[PDB]
Amino acid sequence: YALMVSNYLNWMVRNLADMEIQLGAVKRIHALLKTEAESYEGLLAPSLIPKNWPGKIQIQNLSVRYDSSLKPVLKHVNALISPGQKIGICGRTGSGKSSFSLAFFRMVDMFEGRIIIDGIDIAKLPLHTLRSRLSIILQDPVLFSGTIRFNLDPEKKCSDSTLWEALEIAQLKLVVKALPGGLDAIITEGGENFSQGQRQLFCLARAFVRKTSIFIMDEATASIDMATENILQKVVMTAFADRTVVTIAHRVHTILSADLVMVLKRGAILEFDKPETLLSQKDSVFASFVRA
Repeated sequence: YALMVSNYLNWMVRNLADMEIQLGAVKRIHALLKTEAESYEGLLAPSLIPKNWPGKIQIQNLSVRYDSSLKPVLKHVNALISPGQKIGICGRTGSGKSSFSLAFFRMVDMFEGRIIIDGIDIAKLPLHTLRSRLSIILQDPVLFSGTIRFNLDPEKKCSDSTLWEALEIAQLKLVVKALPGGLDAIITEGGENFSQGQRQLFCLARAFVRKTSIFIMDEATASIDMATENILQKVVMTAFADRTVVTIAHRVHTILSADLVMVLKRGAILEFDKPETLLSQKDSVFASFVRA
């Protein structure tokens, strides 16, 4: 045993050093486990929520942040939106107009204000129910690996025949029917087998599949060429007629046809009226946006 002690000592010390090096990994795992979690329960009673959900949206003294210790990107935002009408949001880059779209999904700190949608505040509502009944499209098209069934309706809540017309709206049915897999064509990582505009049109049909009236179009036209942008916009307007379209757009020429245009400067609503009367004024900032 005394002969074996000399081996056992260095075995113990080397394995102890390796053990502490490897326990650093589980320390990092628990440190990432200590990240705070958003509440998904919802203060509103699940049975009190109606079976179907939206297009009217009421905004009362909204002001949102990203952190508690941060300057508010929006300051005392207050606006009423009629059901079914089309809203074109514009503002200078750096005025925090992008957070206005995220305010409807409770992804920003609503430290004051209240978003009343069809008589129901979103803050009381669960996050899953809120984010399951609102449509939204961002700058870049994020396509996930799998079939067009998985990209368009991953939960398989809608039938395939319901998916066919949804794909028809995006004008990609020629490509998808021409694809070797039929509708079972495999999208690669990020949709590298499609062009950029094609991926964005995929995202549009993906948003149509949920079939809600509130359709938020957060600067989808910015990354897409104008020729595809025009046919995309007209098929959006036809596909979402009864649907309420709140369009956050970086360029005002797209939202020239909206019912109302909101102009944001440093988190404040300068102008809330129709584009015709707004463009009538020479000193209006939206007129400067259109001219420049």
